[PDB]
Amino acid sequence: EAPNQALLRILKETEFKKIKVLGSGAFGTVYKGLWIPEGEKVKIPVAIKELATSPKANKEILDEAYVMASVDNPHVCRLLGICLTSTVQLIMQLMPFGSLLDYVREHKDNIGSQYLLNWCVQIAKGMNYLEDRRLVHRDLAARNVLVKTPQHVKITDFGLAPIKWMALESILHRIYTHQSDVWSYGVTVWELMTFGSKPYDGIPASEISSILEKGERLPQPPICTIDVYMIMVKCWMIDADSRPKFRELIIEFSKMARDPQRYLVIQGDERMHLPSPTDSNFYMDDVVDADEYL
Ligand SMILES: CCC(=O)N[C@H]1CC[C@@H](N2C(=O)N(c3ccccc3Cl)Cc3cnc(Nc4ccc(N5CCN(C)CC5)c(C)c4)nc32)CC1
Ligand SMILES: [Cl-]
Repeated sequence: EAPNQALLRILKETEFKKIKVLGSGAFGTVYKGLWIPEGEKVKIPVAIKELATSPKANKEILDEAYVMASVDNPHVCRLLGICLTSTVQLIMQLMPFGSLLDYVREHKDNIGSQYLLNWCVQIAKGMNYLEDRRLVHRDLAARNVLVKTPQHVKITDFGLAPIKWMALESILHRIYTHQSDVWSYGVTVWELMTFGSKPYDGIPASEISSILEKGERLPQPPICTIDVYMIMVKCWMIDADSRPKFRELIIEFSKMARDPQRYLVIQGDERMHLPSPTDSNFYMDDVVDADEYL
């Protein structure tokens, strides 16, 4: 396999300021922040993950840093660098609007078919990239998609060692493949097309495995034409080579994205508007997004 020449950037903790905490797990804490490379006159919005030391955890966060440093694609999250303090810190571009799953629940009343279909395209491009790079996600789901702007999303939490999102060969044989990812993409779309609902609500985790051999799948969401639902259902076929290739999903969803209301029927579609930072506001003055800093 080819030599992996990702650059790993070490940042100084004095070069950034934690501002608000975005979440707190037992393992660690993720902060909203700014990063100021000194003498470059830029303020990069970032997210800062910090663990407070466990030998095993220190190793895993560096595995994460290893993967996140290796990808570069507009619909995949990447690492800006790490900071070697008492406890290591991973430094990521900030995704201001959080996770897609939260974003479609809270902004449900204003999410029209154009956004829903573009998200599907963008998530498919993400996974097709992870396919080109022969990297299988193994944990794709609406919560692991982050929204930079409502018009731009990126996959996170990918490639690191949730049955309801798992292809069947992943459940019975613990097989994980790109076509296993195609299945979880399917559930992911279903999450968006239902505006955040929970898949297989109220079921035993165990039953799911024979439910799928029996042949049951998830329901058709109301807004979903047969054209969209069919594409999902093809992600849940059992023979993994009949399931679609992300590169096809890109095409098919991108086709539908040209005539959105022919493929998703949403009451009051054309009335809806979502914050576009170009459109409404970009609301400490001098700041560049990490994507324009490379
Ligand atoms: C796991 C413990 C945990 O709680 N994780 C969650 C919180 C951190 C979050 N997160 C990362 O983990 N990143 C990352 C991934 C890998 C390595 C390093 C890193 Cl830095 C990069 C990241 C970038 N941008 C955001 N934007 C963003 C997030 C949340 C919120 N709101 C605040 C108000 N609400 C109550 C709900 C949340 C908002 C408004 C904006 N969140 C990120 C992922 C999920
Ligand atoms: Cl689950």
